[PDB]
Amino acid sequence: GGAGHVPEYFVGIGTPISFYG
Amino acid sequence: TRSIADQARTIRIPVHMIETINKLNRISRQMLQEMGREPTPEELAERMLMPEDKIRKVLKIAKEPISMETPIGDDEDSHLGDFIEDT
Amino acid sequence: TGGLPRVADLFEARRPKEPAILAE
Amino acid sequence: ETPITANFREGLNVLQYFISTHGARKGLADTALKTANSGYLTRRLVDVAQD
Amino acid sequence: TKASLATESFISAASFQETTRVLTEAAVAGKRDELRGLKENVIVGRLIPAGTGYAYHQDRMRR
Amino acid sequence: VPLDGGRFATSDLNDLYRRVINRNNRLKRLLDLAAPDIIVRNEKRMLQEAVDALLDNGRRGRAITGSNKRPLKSLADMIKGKQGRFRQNLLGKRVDYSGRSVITVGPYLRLHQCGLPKKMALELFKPFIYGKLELRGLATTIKAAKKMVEREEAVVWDILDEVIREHPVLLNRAPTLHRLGIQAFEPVLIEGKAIQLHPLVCAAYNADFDGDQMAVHVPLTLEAQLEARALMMSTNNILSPANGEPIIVPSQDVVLGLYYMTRDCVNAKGEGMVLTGPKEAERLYRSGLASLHARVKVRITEYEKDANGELVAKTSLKDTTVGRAILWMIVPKGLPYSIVNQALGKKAISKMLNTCYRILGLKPTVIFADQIMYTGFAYAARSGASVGIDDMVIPEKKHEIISEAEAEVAEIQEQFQSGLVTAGERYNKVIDIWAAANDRVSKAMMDNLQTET
Amino acid sequence: YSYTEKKRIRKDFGKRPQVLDVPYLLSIQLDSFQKFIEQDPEGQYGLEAAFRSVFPIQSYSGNSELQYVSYRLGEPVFDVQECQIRGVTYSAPLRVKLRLVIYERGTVKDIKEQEVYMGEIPLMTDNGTFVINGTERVIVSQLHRSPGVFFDSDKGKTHSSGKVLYNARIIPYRGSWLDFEFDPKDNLFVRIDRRRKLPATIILRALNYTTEQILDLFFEKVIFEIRDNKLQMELVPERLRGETASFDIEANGKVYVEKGRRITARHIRQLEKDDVKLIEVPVEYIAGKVVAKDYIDESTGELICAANMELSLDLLAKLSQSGHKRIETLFTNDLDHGPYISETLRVDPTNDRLSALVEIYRMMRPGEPPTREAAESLFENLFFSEDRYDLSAVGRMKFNRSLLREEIEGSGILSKDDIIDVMKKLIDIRNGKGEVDDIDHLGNRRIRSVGEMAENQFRVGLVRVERAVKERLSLGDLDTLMPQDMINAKPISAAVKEFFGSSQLSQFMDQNNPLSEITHKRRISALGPGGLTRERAGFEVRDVHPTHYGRVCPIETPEGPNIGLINSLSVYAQTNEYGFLETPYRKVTDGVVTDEIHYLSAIEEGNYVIAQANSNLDEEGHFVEDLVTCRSKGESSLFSRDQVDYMDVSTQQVVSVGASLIPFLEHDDANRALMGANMQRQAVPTLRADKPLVGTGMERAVAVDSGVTAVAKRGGVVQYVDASRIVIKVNEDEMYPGEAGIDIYNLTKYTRSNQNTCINQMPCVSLGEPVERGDVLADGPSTDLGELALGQNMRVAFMPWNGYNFEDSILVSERVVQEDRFTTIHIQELACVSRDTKLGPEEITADIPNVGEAALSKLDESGIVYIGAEVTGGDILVGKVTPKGETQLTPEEKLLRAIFGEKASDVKDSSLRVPNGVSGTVIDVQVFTRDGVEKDKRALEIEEMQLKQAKKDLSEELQILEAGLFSRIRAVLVAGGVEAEKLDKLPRDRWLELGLTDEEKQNQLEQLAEQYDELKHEFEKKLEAKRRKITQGDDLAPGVLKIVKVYLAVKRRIQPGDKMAGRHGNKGVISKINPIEDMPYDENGTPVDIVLNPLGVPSRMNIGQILETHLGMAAKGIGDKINAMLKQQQEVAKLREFIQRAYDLGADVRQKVDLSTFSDEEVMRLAENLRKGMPIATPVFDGAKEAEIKELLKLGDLPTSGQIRLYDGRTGEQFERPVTVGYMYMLKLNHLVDDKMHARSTGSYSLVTQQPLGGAQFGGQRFGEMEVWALEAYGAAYTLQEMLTVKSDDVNGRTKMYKNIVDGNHQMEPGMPESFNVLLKEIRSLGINIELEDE
Ligand SMILES: [Mg+2]
Repeated sequence: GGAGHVPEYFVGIGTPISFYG
Repeated sequence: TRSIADQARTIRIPVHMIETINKLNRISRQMLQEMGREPTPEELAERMLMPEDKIRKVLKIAKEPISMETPIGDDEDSHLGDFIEDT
Repeated sequence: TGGLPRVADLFEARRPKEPAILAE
Repeated sequence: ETPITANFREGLNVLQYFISTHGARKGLADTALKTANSGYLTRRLVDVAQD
Repeated sequence: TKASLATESFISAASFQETTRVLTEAAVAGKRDELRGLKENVIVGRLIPAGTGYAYHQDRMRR
Repeated sequence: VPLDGGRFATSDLNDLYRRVINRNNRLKRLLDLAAPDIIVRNEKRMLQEAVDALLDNGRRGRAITGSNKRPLKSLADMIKGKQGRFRQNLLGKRVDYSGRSVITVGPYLRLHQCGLPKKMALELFKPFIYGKLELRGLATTIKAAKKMVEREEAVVWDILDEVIREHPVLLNRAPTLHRLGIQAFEPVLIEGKAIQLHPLVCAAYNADFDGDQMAVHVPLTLEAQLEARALMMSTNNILSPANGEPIIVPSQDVVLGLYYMTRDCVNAKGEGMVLTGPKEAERLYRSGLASLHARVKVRITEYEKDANGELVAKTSLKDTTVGRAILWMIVPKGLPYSIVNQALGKKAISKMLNTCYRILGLKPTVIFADQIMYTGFAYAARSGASVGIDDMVIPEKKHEIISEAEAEVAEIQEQFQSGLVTAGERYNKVIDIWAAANDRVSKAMMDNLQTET
Repeated sequence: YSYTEKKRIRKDFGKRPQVLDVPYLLSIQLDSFQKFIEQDPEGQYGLEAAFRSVFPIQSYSGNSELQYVSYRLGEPVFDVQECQIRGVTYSAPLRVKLRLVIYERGTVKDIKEQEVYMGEIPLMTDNGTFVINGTERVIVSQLHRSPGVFFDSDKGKTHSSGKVLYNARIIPYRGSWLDFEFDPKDNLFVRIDRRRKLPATIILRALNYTTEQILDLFFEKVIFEIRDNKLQMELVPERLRGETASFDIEANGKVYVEKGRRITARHIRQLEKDDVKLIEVPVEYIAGKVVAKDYIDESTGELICAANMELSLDLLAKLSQSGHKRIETLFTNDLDHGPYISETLRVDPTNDRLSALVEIYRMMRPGEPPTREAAESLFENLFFSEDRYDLSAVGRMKFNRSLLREEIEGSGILSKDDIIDVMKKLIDIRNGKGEVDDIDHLGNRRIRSVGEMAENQFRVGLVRVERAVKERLSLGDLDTLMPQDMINAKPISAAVKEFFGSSQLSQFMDQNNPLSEITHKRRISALGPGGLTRERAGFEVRDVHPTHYGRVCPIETPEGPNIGLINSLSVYAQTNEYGFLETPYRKVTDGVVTDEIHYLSAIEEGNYVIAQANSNLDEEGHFVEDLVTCRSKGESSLFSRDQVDYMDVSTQQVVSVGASLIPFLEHDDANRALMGANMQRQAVPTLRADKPLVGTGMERAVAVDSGVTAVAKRGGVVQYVDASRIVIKVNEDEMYPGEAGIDIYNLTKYTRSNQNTCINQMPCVSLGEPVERGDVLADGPSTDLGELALGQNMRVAFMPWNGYNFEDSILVSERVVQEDRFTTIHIQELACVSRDTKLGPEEITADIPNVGEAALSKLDESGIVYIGAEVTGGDILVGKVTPKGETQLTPEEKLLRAIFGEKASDVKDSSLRVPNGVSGTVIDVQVFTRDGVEKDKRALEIEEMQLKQAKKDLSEELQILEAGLFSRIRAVLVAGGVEAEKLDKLPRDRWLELGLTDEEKQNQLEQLAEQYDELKHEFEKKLEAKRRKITQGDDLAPGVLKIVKVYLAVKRRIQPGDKMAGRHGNKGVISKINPIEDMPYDENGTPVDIVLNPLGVPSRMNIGQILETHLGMAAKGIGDKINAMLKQQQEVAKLREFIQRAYDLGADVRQKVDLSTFSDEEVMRLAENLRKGMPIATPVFDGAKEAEIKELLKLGDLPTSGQIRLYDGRTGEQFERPVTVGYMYMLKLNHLVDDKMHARSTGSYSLVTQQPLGGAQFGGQRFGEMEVWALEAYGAAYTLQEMLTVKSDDVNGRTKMYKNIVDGNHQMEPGMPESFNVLLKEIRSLGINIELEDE
């Protein structure tokens, strides 16, 4: 999601990418 | 054998000292299983010909100097020489 | 296919694996 | 071929958690090693232009 | 990583990239080093020619 | 040098130089003994090998150590590498007058200071403590001063107060990336063993409170103290160097507090009434008569530097809420009320401080940020915000979307089973319809939750 | 219904019934080391296996032979406790019977046999641990590439062609590898190891195979003959599958195929009805084929054509005129049956067997002359010698299985058939048939353990000694030397000690929590010997493979440089017979889930389809759904009701022990769940183990199976309950007929652990209580009544509180630090060492210079602090002085000493004093003294005290034993009567005189007398042994006179800076210790313990902490209702009804117990232990749903939202916006702020380079290059200069700056740093002249 400390593996393609806490 | 006794030591020791050390090692091998655990710190001295307190002297010496760059336990590459302070 | 090293390869002036050509 | 149909408000079953574990491992490894690679890049960047 | 080697004062080049060949090259060239810039001043342990020291250094480089 | 237990410690250099000397002397002896050419050639090759192993071990057979399986550290091995005397000593070095500890919050601090434990500051400032004690005559000599601090007599704490007042300290976190990874603060003596770091600087440090430890250093010389106060000071560094955006932006709790403060519901206590100003708003709220958020009109005095640089002031009746009126008391003189009439998202809570710095300067912007953090923490506490199991929405449409999706998957399984749609095309189509269903469920739950009220 | 669970029962939610009980947790360690050290009368692994592998050892054909008979492990020299006290290795001597046999130039063979001692081998404790040097150590199991065959692709990257090469790899357990690999030209290449490449066929020639037999082996053949003219073909009707016709057919007057029209699948079946066995071919079709066998002329013997040759009409005319009827040709088809080996032969530079052997030898040992004997010997030794190569049982099994064989066991050496079949398989892969393997498939990943690695290291020792033994057997005489002469203990003991003492897999027990012990003993690692490194890999192996299911925990691995390499073992995982990983499954026979369990390896599980753990079956095990979620082939999807082969046993078998303890794990993200499971091992044991208010049900197994607790050997009644020991009287049913006695458990008291924490056992039973077998008799640290209590459950409110909980920081009330419930006890072991300096021996006497007598008031007459005396930093624990002389003092000091007449003592102070910043009480002092060299006085006092204490201990043992035995004698004498009372009158010593008439129990009286006197003399030899151990001069290092060990007991409370964490990955550091008055409270006035940050919940995405909070709130409400019932004491009835109502539910459970059949006295104790709160069990996936949580909240008086109103303790006004309060189980990790806090102004300095690191850690946090850049970005130059010149490296500058600082003048005369000077000297040591130029 947000507040980048671990990445978000799960998303629709094209989103920048989280970078989630 | 003479060259190994002479120049194979960081601390050169007289050759007869090295031969006496080897004789002590032979005695310890001889009486290893004989006395059960390892023979008592006195009887192997009487096995020898010396005044028999020479055993602890010769055992105190023959400590080979440990490398200063030996990595300290559980970590690389923190080295032993880095922990020797200055007195 | 690479997120962050997309900058390192660029900075190192490393050419692409299969480069294009430009007339003189 | 079968997206997760659960949320953390509900209770996930074995398959969904086992499949999410893949992405969790991938991303955590990316962080752990990319940080060192980024420090390496910072060092190269300071050395080229610091004077 | 290649333009970093194209630095006159070799001490920085040896602080960074592989020290052996750097020293050998600069030594066969008889390369002399007036230690301009920062990193080599950091090596030798005197004032930085950038910050406050610049003034001081501007007094010396002109001298 | 001798080590404990009678054993000795030495660099392997000694072994290499030993081999060089031994083989050179043996070569001299073989020369004096008129040895055949095979033996003397073998000895020349061996001496070359030994010298090369001494200079740089690695381009040859990599001579083994004595009773140790690892290779021996040569001279080039001493120089080069990430652990040679270049990377590990000359560029970076261990430093005296330094310490480190776990860090805590300390919200009561103003921006230009940090909480410092007593024992750490005592062990750190030892020489200045001795000097001040013997200067004030409280100690006969330096030995007596060391005895006094080792006894930890009650008089030396005031001397530490004296030596700490105008003496800044430097704080640093382990992953130092930009220059704001190190910042200067003013010491504040604290009971305990943890360092108290101002929260607004955490964003500059990337420092969580999840066990992260930080280190402190003491500027000794006068030049170092002045460089710390004028350059590395926390107040002097607010704008990032990479971009003009501020680095002191409120992070999480204060942003929440200000968001809950400045906001309007459709109805609350005393909606639509009128008040003389923000002080009346505080009197109303703190007495429980009026709610924090309520659509109100209040007379407010805003200020504008105008027409020559001379400050003018105008009052008016503004449409706002009670929270924004109360918050207006903190806003420095020059800013317009329009900045506090919105909902105050984080993105805008940053632009507020940005405009404050661009208009009024650094001196006010610092105290503005301090008061912002104070009121944000205070009202985020007062709000009683929380999170429960029922705070999460679950649309009932969710299962209907799931059901339509799985009916579609059984349809496509019908069609693919009877060899009509190809394999890859059918797989891509399943992927597309599942992504569409995910978007549908997301939009359904978002419309259910966003304007649920 | 055990007599424990009557004290406390844990509410277990959910439906899924447990089909299989949890296995012994420490299975792998104990089982593996039991298999290593064992007498197995065959080649199965163990000492016998390696012995048979290396033996018999024979001389260099002198046929003086040395064969192995049998071995034995003597009794250990020191037991575990005394090996720990003294510091020696807990090992057993190895006595092996060898036989030296000789023959002479008849049968004249003469044999001589003797047993020889070859070193001592370590021994594993009952808990799966070893004692190498006075320290418990654990050897982590290893995971490596399984031996056998493995087919890989290496597609993509290679050659930028889009054409992928196919390679195979034979990986032996020991010996040289064997790689086969194609190239873009489809030429098969071979390589013994990563050495030079060579054509493949060159090996087949080495196996005595000419071109003829190679072509015969690899290629199907077609017959070609010119039958009186006009060349024809015997091709089979199937050889046309997918071919292009180039000719016309005229068979049987019909025309099947024609030029231009190729052959489809139609002509295939067309050639059946016509029964075509012959078809003519023109001269343009054979002109592009091959010829298998050689063909010479029938008159002159001239080579018309050789083997593997092309074809042309010009050669057809040559063969036909010479009388050549039959011709052999080779199947082809670039498409399906590729002509790879033909081209490979065309790239072969050799011709015959030895020509290939020459090239092979010159490849292996290049640059030197090859030889026939040398080449033959090297080739036979590479893969066909029993000595230098072994494809052992695991590798042989995988080799045969991956090659579609039948026999799963075979010789460990390679055969010609093996290599030929591997090449056939690889060519089949290149032909589009069969699929390649992957390194990460667990069938190709093999688990080692302590036993197998010990076997390999012992094998290394054996092969090491074997060379020298053969060397002595070269020049040996006939009868003077015997086994012991050749064999020596140094090689074997050296190998085993090199494995145990120094290895990546031999670690210290991660001993600061029992769960840590259990999950460390159950641990894997691909690192270390024979393993990849963090620098070598990489991601493919780190990632979780689909075959990780049920065998390795997918969510328990350390986060750092080595991720995915240190996976933990699953709950139900086992060591396969061949050392693989197998998981349990339930056989779905037809449509029924039988209680029968089957253990499946990763490969076995592969082709089957396995059902799901969570699956709805009812009344029989029949699937209630027509289709259920399953997983068949590396993927998962929905399957019909009756296509399933197996089902998951339990819902937990995927996770390990650490993950299984996380409640509501279905509600936590894998990353934060991983971090919670990782930190749960870092939990330091609390002083008061409370319990998990929210649990799972696995804590009991972890607490029991761990050696921390004390489990009753045999059930009965407790005779004696002391804090020191527990004596249980055994029931007669469990007791053997002889030596009746009782079970005495000596509880381990306060002693040092590995993480400097404390370990102490406490009795959990009362005096005279019924105990069961397999029941907990004492609680170790962090265990409550047999349940694992890693931390404490406490009240938590999720609300931001004045920023004091900013990021993850924790805000704790003063009530917690007052209740001392999170206090910890640390045991620090300090040592003082009197050595033999060159100037003389060091003394321990209390005589000390430069100190006040009041400061030494705590030292005894000999110089050691009294036991129990509290000490602070600087207090002298052990007085010690070092001989010194020639102070060589300067004039001013001489004048001072002359004026004041003060003797300057020659001795330097080195006495062991308490470190800075720590304080505690001394609990134990012990002393180790060299042989007979004279005692300290306190040394005699300690030895005599140990003597009398040991005699008292042994006396108590013997007295309880005699009491039990004479009670049984009295009982047996009552059998047959005489006499009831008057027997009691005679002295008990005069009881064995008494005999009875004819009896079967007279023999029993004899047994009791025998055991009696056996113990009577065994105690005596035990007392003599213990007295000898106390009285002997302890053994110490060279040149050290004596050692004194003091044990301080520091008691640390929680304070600002300590790290804490829940069980879900919720980090946190304490921010402030707040008074109880300032804490938020609810309407009832009960304050809250902890104030968490709600913001830490959504970002980190661990909602399981909120469910744990709500459910703990609910359980505490139940417990509060129960305590209210206790105070307003009603009766057994109301309390029992309330407990039963709580225990059923609204929702269904698999607990379903009981109707409160337990007695009134039993139910009251249950309610008494439940008044603290109701411990709940949340299964990992069978856990409580939200409906059940709200329903349980309804039983207490607590809202559905779990949210109540809170009031600020400062202003008293209410908090708007209802908050989330509850009871969360949290742990205090051992990152203590009085362990991380360090400070230094001026300390010691390193000698090689003048840098401050010395010793406790000192020196600043090394000012790295990044911090130098941070200073350079600022305009701060003098800061950096004084940083790296005055404060750090200038030996002159530091002191010349200290003097100016104390003088009140802040300046600096910097000079040059010492590291730069050392570097100048190091450069000038080379042939490099570095100088310093102009002024
Ligand atoms: Mg952090």
